Amino acid sequence: SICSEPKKVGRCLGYFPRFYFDSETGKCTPFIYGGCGGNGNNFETLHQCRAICR
Amino acid sequence: VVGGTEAQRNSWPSQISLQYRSGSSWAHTCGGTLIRQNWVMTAAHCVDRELTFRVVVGEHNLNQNDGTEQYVGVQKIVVHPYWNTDDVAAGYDIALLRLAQSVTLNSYVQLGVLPRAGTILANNSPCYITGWGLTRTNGQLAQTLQQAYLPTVDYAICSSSSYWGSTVKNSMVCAGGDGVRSGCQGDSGGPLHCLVNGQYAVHGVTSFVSRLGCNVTRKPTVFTRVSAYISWINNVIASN
Repeated sequence: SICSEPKKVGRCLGYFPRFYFDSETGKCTPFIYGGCGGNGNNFETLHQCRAICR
Repeated sequence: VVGGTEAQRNSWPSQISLQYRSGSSWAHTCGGTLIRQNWVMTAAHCVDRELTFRVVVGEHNLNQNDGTEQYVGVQKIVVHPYWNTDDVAAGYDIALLRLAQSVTLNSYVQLGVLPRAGTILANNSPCYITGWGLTRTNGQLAQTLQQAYLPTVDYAICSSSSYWGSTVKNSMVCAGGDGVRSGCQGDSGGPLHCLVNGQYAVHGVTSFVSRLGCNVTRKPTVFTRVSAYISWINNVIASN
């Protein structure tokens, strides 16, 4: 799906706080997204992440 | 900015902080350059999204009001129509923001001087990057505006296989890549300031770095080349 996709920061230098589902750990987790080229495991809200894959 | 130092306050008076609405407050996400009393030049990837933005001019410390700041809403966002979010290396990473009210120009708030159309810098030209971006891997945004000396790497060197290869286009400026200093998350959209013919001109709009990391030897920070967009910039402002 998308929850199995890797965390991806991307090449851009924006500061966008987002959340991803962590594999080695098992929980939705904050990260800084750069603002371009994001993939599916990237949710604007923590509630999106949980509903989406949890 | 990684490997930099705190700028003298208000020493880069065209630098702006671009912030998105959060609750009833505001949070920094990108830099920008004031180019008219009511227009700001930034990166497309900063604003190609449905957020409510504001611009802060005269800023130095993000979490303390010192008295030089003016806080204005964003009225209109004009993303370059060729910008592609899935391909930053294709270029066109530029956007213009019209402000909901004009800022007042003073010693602290000044227009950024732009290069003449088509200007290409000689290799190793002296430039400075500024911003409130990260200063270390896994850090927070900087509290105070930072600067770093970031000399240019010309298209010929930057396009070589040990640098950026085909990723870089002629419509971009490469700077840095020494493994000590670079832009980092939060610096996007901001200026690369270059001293040319006796004034600091804004030759770059901070765009991207290698996915390897912000500060990586032979992976210079990459900027949109402002001089390639002068006619586009002037026409958008004249029309919008």
